[PDB]
Amino acid sequence: PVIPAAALAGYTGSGPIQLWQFLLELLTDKSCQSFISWTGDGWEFKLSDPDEVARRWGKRKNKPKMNYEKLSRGLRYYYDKNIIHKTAGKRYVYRFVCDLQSLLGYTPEELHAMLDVK
Amino acid sequence: GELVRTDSPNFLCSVLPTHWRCNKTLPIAFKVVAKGDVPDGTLVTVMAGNDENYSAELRNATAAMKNQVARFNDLRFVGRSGRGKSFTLTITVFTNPPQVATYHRAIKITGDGPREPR
Amino acid sequence: PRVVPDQRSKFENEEFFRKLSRECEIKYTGFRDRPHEERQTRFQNACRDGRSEIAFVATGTNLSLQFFPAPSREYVDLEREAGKVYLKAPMILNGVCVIWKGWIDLHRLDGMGCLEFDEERAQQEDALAQ
DNA sequence: GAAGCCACATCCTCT
DNA sequence: AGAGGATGTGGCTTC
Repeated sequence: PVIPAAALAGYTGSGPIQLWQFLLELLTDKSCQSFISWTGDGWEFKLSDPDEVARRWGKRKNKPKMNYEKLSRGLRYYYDKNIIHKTAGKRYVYRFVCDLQSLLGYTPEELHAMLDVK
Repeated sequence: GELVRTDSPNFLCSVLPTHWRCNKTLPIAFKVVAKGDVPDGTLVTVMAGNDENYSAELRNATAAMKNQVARFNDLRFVGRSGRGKSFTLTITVFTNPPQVATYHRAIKITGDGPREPR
Repeated sequence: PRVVPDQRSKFENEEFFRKLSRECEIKYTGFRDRPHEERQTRFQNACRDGRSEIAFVATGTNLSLQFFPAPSREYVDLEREAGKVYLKAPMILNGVCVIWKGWIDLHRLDGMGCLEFDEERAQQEDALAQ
């Protein structure tokens, strides 16, 4: 947990945590790097193991039936709200389009270095 | 044919739910029927609003008159009417001059719409 | 029955009209889900065509306006006070021949307006019914 | 507590 | 693989 991802993203314990804030929480946890990580290109990340992310998402949401199929539908709902977009052509690769730099307080390069993303 | 009187002595319209979910197709296709005589092809448009929403967002609020009947194919209400409050329909039959028939407290639109208590 | 017999009274009595007679606040309802820039070019260009969507904010009663009698410098005016538009258009509202009069700021896309009975057209129409 | 508002969770049709 | 429509579900806030 390099930095308080969900915290700086607006999450305040009040009510359920949102999917994008959850994914951010995973992308800032050096340990969750095997199934989800930054591609090194801005705020673009890729789920190297969709099923593992879904499982944890389900677990954090108490929705055991949850699978990547359902999770991706949550991401697609972000397209219009301009929070996360899809990288056309790259399988399981998405990108935050909101102002993460303001929320997190760090720039992509900085967070990558901090998270030692190769 | 379950029609209802409108605010105009020359027009009638089908029955609308008292409460309904926004962007949700209606249970029965909306219709506008002219008492007098209206030339086929005449356009008919619907609009809504009230003190909380001066102009609700609608979908497919246009129809053509045929045999004194204007069939609105999948008219949807997107704008919300407010807690407890209702919308005021404004039907407009484009003749020369154009005729307009209102219908106050026509329908209430909300996020969830009809829903059993928890 | 394109109109109601008590055309004159129906307007001088019923609340629906009385509250719309005063200089009520009006506003452009068109394309409310688009950049203000667009709503401006759309509203004006449409006015030059003799039509526009205006609603009485207070009561929330919307209306589709047709700026013509029965291009029209007389009704859709764009002179008086550069930047404004003093539109005008008749119509049969709830069996009551009336006329719409108001103005809108070519930038703010709103303004004031009102209604008023139509002696002449009411008469004519009242004749067609006999 | 009802009645709103949200962010999904589920299921599915189509490309 | 992935876009997006339809509709229900549980957390929370406002009336």
